[PDB]
Amino acid sequence: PRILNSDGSSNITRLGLWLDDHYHDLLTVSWPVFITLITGLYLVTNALFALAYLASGDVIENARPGSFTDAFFFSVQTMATIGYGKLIPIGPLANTLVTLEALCGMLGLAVAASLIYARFTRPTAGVLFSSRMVISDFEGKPTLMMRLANLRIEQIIEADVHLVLVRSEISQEGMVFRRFHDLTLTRSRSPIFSLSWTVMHPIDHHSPIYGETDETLRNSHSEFLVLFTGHHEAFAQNVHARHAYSSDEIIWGGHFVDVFTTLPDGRRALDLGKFHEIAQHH
Amino acid sequence: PRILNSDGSSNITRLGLWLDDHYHDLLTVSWPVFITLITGLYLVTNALFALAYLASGDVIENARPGSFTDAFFFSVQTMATIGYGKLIPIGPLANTLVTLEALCGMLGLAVAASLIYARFTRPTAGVLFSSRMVISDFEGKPTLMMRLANLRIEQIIEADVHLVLVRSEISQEGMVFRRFHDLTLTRSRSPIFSLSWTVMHPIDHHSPIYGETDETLRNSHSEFLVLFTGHHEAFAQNVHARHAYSSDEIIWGGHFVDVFTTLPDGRRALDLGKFHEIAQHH
Amino acid sequence: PRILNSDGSSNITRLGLWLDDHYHDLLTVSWPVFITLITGLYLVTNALFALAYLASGDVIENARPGSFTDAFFFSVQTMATIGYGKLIPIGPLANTLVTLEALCGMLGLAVAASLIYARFTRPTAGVLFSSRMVISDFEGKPTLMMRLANLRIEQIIEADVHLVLVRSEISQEGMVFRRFHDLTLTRSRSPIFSLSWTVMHPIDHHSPIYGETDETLRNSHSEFLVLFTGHHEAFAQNVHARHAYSSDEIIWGGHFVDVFTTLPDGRRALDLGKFHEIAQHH
Amino acid sequence: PRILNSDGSSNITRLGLWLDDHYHDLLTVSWPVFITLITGLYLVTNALFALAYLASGDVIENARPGSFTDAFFFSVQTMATIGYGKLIPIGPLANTLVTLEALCGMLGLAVAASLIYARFTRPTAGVLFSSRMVISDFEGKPTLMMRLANLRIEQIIEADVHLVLVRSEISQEGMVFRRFHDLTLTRSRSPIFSLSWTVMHPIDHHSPIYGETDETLRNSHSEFLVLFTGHHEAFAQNVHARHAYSSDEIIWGGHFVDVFTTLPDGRRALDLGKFHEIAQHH
Ligand SMILES: [K+]
Ligand SMILES: [K+]
Ligand SMILES: [K+]
Ligand SMILES: [K+]
Ligand SMILES: [K+]
Ligand SMILES: [K+]
Ligand SMILES: [K+]
Ligand SMILES: [K+]
Ligand SMILES: [K+]
Ligand SMILES: [K+]
Ligand SMILES: [K+]
Ligand SMILES: [K+]
Repeated sequence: PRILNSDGSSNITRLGLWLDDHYHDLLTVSWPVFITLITGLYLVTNALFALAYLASGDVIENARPGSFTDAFFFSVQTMATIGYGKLIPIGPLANTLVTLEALCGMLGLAVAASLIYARFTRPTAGVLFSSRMVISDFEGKPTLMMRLANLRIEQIIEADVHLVLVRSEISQEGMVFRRFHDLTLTRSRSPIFSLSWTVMHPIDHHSPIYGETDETLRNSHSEFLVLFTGHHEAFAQNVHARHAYSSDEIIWGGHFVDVFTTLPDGRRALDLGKFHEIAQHH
Repeated sequence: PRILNSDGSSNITRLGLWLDDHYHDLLTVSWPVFITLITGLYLVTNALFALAYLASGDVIENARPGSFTDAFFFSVQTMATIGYGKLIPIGPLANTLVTLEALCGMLGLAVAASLIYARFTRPTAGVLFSSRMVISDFEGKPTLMMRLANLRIEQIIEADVHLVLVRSEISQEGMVFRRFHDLTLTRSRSPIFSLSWTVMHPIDHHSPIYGETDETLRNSHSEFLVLFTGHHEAFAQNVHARHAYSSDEIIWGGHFVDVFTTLPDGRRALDLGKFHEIAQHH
Repeated sequence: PRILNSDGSSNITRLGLWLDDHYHDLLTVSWPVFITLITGLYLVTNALFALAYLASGDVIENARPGSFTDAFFFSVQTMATIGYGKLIPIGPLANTLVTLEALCGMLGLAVAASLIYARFTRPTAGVLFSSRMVISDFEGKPTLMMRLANLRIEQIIEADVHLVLVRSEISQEGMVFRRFHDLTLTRSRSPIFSLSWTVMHPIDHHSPIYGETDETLRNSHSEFLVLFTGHHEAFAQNVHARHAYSSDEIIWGGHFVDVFTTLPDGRRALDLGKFHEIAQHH
Repeated sequence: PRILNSDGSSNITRLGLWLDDHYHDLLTVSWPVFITLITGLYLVTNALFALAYLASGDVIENARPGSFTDAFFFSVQTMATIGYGKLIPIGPLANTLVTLEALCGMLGLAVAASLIYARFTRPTAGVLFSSRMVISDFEGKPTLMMRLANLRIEQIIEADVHLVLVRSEISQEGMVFRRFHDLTLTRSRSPIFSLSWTVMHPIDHHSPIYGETDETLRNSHSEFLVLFTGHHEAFAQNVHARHAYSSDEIIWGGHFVDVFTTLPDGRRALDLGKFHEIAQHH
C-alpha cells in the first residue's frame, strides 16, 4: 500500500474524528449542496417574513386574509425587490417589516456573492506531471529526474518546485519513523515557466539516496512528493500542483525523450505527446 | 504572570491609549455591532431623502402631504429599488432625487458588500497545538519538541513554523531586556502539511538553551512562541496560527506518543486522541 | 534639500512627463472625483438610452411624446430596476432595449462594485516610526537604531524590516552615483510584531558607516530608508509602511527610553508617550 | 530566429494541442467575447423561463396567451427584478417559478460580478525596460547592465529583479540542451523602487559569460530574460513585468546616460527621455 497517492494526497484513514466549521464547509461542499443550502435559507427566510406579516394582521393589499401563500410571495417580491405592485404593505408595521426585509435581502446578496467569489476564484495550475521518474547520468552524476509541462499558453511567474523523499528511518535511539528529505535540485526556482521544466536531483555523496538501489528504496518504502507553485498570468493569482511517485515508478537508466522539435519550416516546436516517453537501454 | 498567553497573544496593558481608524474598526467590531451600524446608516440615509422630498413639496403620489412616514417609506422603496408603484415621484425634482437615490443605493450596496467580503473571507488555519513541549534525546542530542495537527482533510501548502525563545537577558553594558531567539529547527518548511508535524530544535552547543535547566528557564522567565503559516487548499488562501508555552509546560524527558497506528485491516491510521499524550520515565 | 522625505517618498521632480492608464487612474483619484466620474457615466448612459427609446417613437406608457425628460427617467427606473409601473415599454423594440438596459445596469453595478472593493480594501499598517535614530553601544559595538510601534491591538505576522543607507559614492572609474546599502540587522524578521520593535544595525568593520562621523555622513548626504512589511491580523492582509531619516536626525550617543513599565499592581504595561524620548549624556 | 520575444514570451509553436478549462477561458477571452457570452446566457435563461411559464398555461397577467414574446419579457422583468407591474404571475406555479427566477437572477449577478472582478483586478506594473543592455567596466569589472523605470508616481515595494541567461549547452555525455543561468546581481532586491534601477551583473570568473565575446554569444544563441516583481502601492497588489534581450542588443563598451539631472532651481529631476540613450566610444 502506498502512503501517498499519485495526486500527492495522503492515504491514511483519519479515525481521529454541523456549524463547528461553517465557513470552511460552505466553501468545500459540492456546488449542488451549496446551491441547495442557499435555496433553503432563501425560502426559510421568506417564510419567516410571511409569518411576521400575518402576525401583524391583514396588512398586504390584494392578499387573501390569513393566507401564508400570499404573504410568502409578497415577501419574495419584497426581499428580491421585484415589487410588482399588486401585493403592497398596509400601515406602518408592514412598511417597517418591508424596510427590514429589503435590508435583509441586500445583506443576503452580499453574503451569497462573497461565498460565490471565494468558491469560484480558486484556479488550477494547469501543470502536467510526468508519469515516471528516471535515474540516469547527467553531467557525470547519476541524477533523479521528473518533469513538468504547462498545459496553457499563459506563463507562470516565480515558479518553485520541491522534491521531497519520504522513507521509513531508524534513529540511533532505535525509533523508527517516516522522515522527509528535501532533495537538493539543480534548479528549484524558474523565474518564468512557460513550456517544460526537467527537474533534477544530482545523487552526489550528500544525497539521501546516494548508494540506494531499486531494491533498497522498496525496503524503505521510499516515496517522492513533488510540489509546484507559481504566479499564473492568466489569473494574476498564485497556483499550485502536487504529485507523488513510488519507487516502482523510477525508471533506472531512463532518459526523457525531448519534447522540443524543429519543423520543416525550421520553427521551434513543442510536442507534448512525448512528455511521458522514456528511453531505456535493452 | 506570563508575558505571553497560550494563544500567542501579548499580556501587556496598553496604557498608551471615532473615525480615526474607521476602516479597521468596521472590520474588527462584532457582527451585531457591524449589522447595527449598517442598519443605522441605512435608516439615517432614507430619513435624509425623506426630508429632501418633503422640502420640495407634495411630490409623492398617494402620499399624505407633509407626512415624513410616507416620504420615508417611499425613499425605502426607491433606494432598495422595490418600486411597488403606489408611491411615485411627481415632477422633475422628485424624479431627480430618485435618480440620485438609486445611485446612492447602488453605491451603498457595493460598499456593504466590500466590507462583508473582507470580514467573511478571513479563514482559520484549523491547526491544533500540543498542550506541552518535551525535551528528550533525538539522534543523540537533547531536543526541544512540540507538534501540530491538521484538523481538516484539506492540505496546507508551503507550511512554515517558527519557534522563538523569549527571555530576559542582560547586555554587557548592564542593560536588562527581553530578547527573542529564533530557534534553529530540523525542518522549518514542510512543502505539504497534511496530518501531523513534530517540530524539533536540537539543543546543540549553539542553542540559546544549551546548558539550561528547568530552573534556569524559570529564572529567565523563558517562554516559547510558535508561529505557523501556510497556504490552505480549502480556501486557496494563506492562513496562520500561533501559540505560546511557558517553562512550566516543558516535560523534561518526555516523548510524544505516536498518533499513527495500523488497523487490523492493515490500513495506516491517524489517532489524534493521543496528540497531547506524552510518555515519561518514572 | 533631502532626497527622501520623512514619509519615505522621493523628492525628485518627474519632468519626464486620458485613458492611457484608466484602471490605475480610477483607483488613485480622490473619492469625490471617483464618485463624480461614476455619476457622470451613470447619467450619460441613461441619456443615451433615453435617446434610444425616443428614436423608436412614443413607446413609453404615460410619457409625454418626444419628451427627453420622461424618457430619461424611464431609463433610470429601468436600469436601476425600480420599475414603479407608470412609465412602461410599448412594443418589442422598447421591451428589447429594456432587456438590454437591465443587463447594462447589472454589468455597471458589477464594475462599480469591483472598483469600490479595490479602492476600499487597501489597509494601513498602523505602525509608528521613531522620530529619530540613535547610535550607541550595544553588546560592545556602536549600533545604529530606530524603533517601530504597533498602534493597534491586533498583531502583525511575519513582520520584516529593511534598513537601507543611501549616499553619494564614487566608483574607481570616477563615476559619482547614489548607492543603496542594505544594512545588516540583528533581527530583520519578527515572526509576531505586537507592541514595539527596536531595530538594530551593529556598526562592525563590515558596516558601510564603519568609521563615519556625523560630519562625514552629511558630506555624503547620507540618508536612511526604512521599510516595514507584515501580515496584519485585523485585515488578514499584507500591509507595509515606510519612513526616512536624514543624518541630522541621528542622535549620537542616544538611548531610547524604555516604553515598557510595571504598574503598582505589578502588571506589565506599554507607555508609548516615551516612544520618541531619547536619553543623552550632557 | 529568437527563442524569446522582446516581451519575454516564448516563440515556440505549441503543436502539442469547449468546457475543459471554462474558468480560465472566461477570464482570458477578450471583453467583447466575454460580454457576448454573458449576454447569450442572459437571453438563453430568460427564454427557458418563458417556456416554463407557458408550459404552466396562461399564468401571466395582461399577456397574450401562448405568446413567447410576452412571457420572455415577463421573465426579464422578473429576473432583473424590474417588476413594472403590468405583467404579473397568476397562481402558485407561476409565483413559484418567479420565486425561483429571482434566486437565479441573484446567483447570476454574483457569478457575473465574481468574473468581472477577477478580469478587472489584474493590474500592470507600469515598468519600462531599457531597449538595450551594455557591458562596461564598473568598480573595475566588466559588468552586464540593463535598467528599469517606474512610469507612475506610486512606489513599488519589495521589488525583485531576476536576470537569466538562456543558451545552448552541451553536457559531458554529449547532450545538447538549452540551459538557464541565474546571473548574480549586485542588487536583486530593492526594498522601494520609485524611479530608476540600474541592474548589474559583474562578469567575474564565476559568471557564465566570463570570457565570452559578442561572437561567442551568437554561436550559443545566447538570450537574456528579465523578470521584475513587486508590490505596487497604487493597487496594494503584486505586479510583474518581463522582457528579453538578444546578443545583438548588447552594446559592448556602452554606458547608460544619467537620467537624473539638476534644474537651474537646483531641484533634483528625473529625465526619462534619456532612458534608452547609451554612450559609446568611437
Ligand atoms: K429591483
Ligand atoms: K437585491
Ligand atoms: K440595489
Ligand atoms: K422593482
Ligand atoms: K411596480
Ligand atoms: K441592479
Ligand atoms: K458584489
Ligand atoms: K467582490
Ligand atoms: K476579492
Ligand atoms: K482578493
Ligand atoms: K402598478
Ligand atoms: K438582481
